[PDB]
Amino acid sequence: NYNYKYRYLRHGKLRPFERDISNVPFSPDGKPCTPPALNCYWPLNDYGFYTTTGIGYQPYRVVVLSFELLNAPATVCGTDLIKNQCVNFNFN
Amino acid sequence: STIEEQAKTFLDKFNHEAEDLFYQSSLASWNYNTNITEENVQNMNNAGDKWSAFLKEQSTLAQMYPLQEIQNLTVKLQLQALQQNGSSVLSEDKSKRLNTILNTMSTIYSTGKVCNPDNPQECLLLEPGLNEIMANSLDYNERLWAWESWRSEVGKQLRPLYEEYVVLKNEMARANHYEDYGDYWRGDYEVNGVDGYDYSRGQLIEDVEHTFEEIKPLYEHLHAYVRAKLMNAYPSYISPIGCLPAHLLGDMWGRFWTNLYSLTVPFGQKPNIDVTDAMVDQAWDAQRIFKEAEKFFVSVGLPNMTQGFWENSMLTDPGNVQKAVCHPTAWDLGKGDFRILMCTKVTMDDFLTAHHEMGHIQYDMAYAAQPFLLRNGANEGFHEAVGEIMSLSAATPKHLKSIGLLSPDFQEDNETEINFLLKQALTIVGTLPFTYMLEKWRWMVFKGEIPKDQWMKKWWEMKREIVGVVEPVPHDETYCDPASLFHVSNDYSFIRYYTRTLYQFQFQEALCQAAKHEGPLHKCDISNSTEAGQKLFNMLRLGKSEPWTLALENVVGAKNMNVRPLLNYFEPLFTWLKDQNKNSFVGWSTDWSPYAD
Repeated sequence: NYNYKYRYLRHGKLRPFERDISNVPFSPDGKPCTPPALNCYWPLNDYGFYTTTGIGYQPYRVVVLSFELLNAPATVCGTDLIKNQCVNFNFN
Repeated sequence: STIEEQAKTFLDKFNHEAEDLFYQSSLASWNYNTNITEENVQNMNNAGDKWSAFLKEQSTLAQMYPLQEIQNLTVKLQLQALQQNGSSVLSEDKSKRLNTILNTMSTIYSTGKVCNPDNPQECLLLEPGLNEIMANSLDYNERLWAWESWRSEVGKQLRPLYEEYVVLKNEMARANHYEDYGDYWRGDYEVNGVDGYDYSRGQLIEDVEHTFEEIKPLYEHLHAYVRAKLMNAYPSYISPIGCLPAHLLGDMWGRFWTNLYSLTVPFGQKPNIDVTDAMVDQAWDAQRIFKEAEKFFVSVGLPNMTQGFWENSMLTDPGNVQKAVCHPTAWDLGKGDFRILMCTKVTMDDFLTAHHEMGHIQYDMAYAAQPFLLRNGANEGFHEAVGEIMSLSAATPKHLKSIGLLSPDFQEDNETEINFLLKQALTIVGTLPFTYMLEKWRWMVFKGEIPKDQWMKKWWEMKREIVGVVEPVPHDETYCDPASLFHVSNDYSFIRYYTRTLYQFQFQEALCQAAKHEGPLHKCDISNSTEAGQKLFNMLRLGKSEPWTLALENVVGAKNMNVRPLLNYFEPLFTWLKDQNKNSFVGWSTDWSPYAD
């Protein structure tokens, strides 16, 4: 099952949530070569996920849930019935 | 920029491409040797040739990089691995001829068989049939018949193959800047540019002789003892002053003599240390054997196995239609898939072999922390020695005490001590002159010190000189007694197990060093001692990250191969041997022959 790959070739790390995509051929000195050239390789290659892989190479789907902090008010999820009394509040 | 950064990029590409392809090749060869069919052996050389040509493809893509540019020893020893052309460098007919002779020997050794002379339907191959008669028959004529027949049927037919093989393979070794093919063998142990951790190719010859002089007295008395007991087991056949006949050696040639034990036992009325009867009678299976081996690994301080291990291995024989080969090996497939190929019977030999192959898998998982070209042995000696450690400690009576066999009020007299130690000593002592003689013979042949018409004459002269074994019937040069064996025609290095036998007791004393064992090495158990397995795991996590002498210092603190721990393992038994052989003949004569009697 080789329909999932990765990049090990890039001119540096990533900025916050810069989603690198690029299908531009890598070479470590600029220089867009033409594969199978010398030291101008392919950045994206396989994983090698088999079910016959044991614990070691299990494919894990990872969900990252960015819980942003009150740039706008309450959207994610957060009947008190009191009349004729002085109590504390919060509404929607 | 510089060449070494793009060399890092190249090695990144080569590893993350090569691991998956070698995993496919090793799965294909695995599901051939576990599912023997045409499609599976054609899978064995589909991704197998796709790996073998990929070695030369990335060799030429790596031999662009000049060797004398490298500062990091990691990518240095990596480039020495890729830039090794291997057996691909000959004139174009000779490479395919060499591959043809290799696979031709590999076929006709394995499918060649001997037959009863008066009835040509009673035929037996090597395994089974002939390995059982040389180990269990008590007949002169039967053992001598199988002896003559296995050298006459296939050995004559393997003689011209090895005859062309020596010229072709010495030519290939001279094509890869080595002296002969023995020099190509010793170049695996050879290391370059380590400054205090160097190791030359002639140093292996010097060290093997330097410890074989330290094996000669022990082998002298043990050979005298087993010669006396083979006289007593086979009357009117064996001279007191002569050597041993080569058919009475427990096997076909003389590698393992432990099947003499039922006739070479010291004290036959004390309870035998072999727990085979305790295993069959108390009803454990092969899975209990391997699980108890794994729990021994947890006891010595090492973690558990992978899921591919207990899920996708074939630890046993299936018998019928899904048939498998039964030789216990530890295949290193990668991707966390490290397996033990074995047909495990309810057997203490299979128990120690379970510890052994799981020792190999433990060393595999220990060098798994590398990238793939450092995911191997440092040398050709560490893998098998780390195997035999767990078996040798697992052979000890303190191990069998704490497993659940060997009912716990067992006696520890000098009687069963000498019994167990001599049982071990048949194997451990008798494998050494056979190894030194076989590798010295093949080194002489590959150099050309032995002529083309004197392989068989000087073969028996070295059998008499080193191992002290004569032929009961002679051989001309039509026969070939080395090439009719598994190690000579199938191209296996054989001095690696000699180095194993040295590193075995070295690592055994270093693991009984921190375990605080009370008596000598032979009663020592590394189970329940985490420091022993951790001390083997500090050297074990290297792999080919370093040359082997640095890791040898990382077990014991030394640079060279030594047998002083084997002296500490055998020396009370050795004095017992000397006291029992004061009334047996001291030495062997190279004139005796059962045909010349």
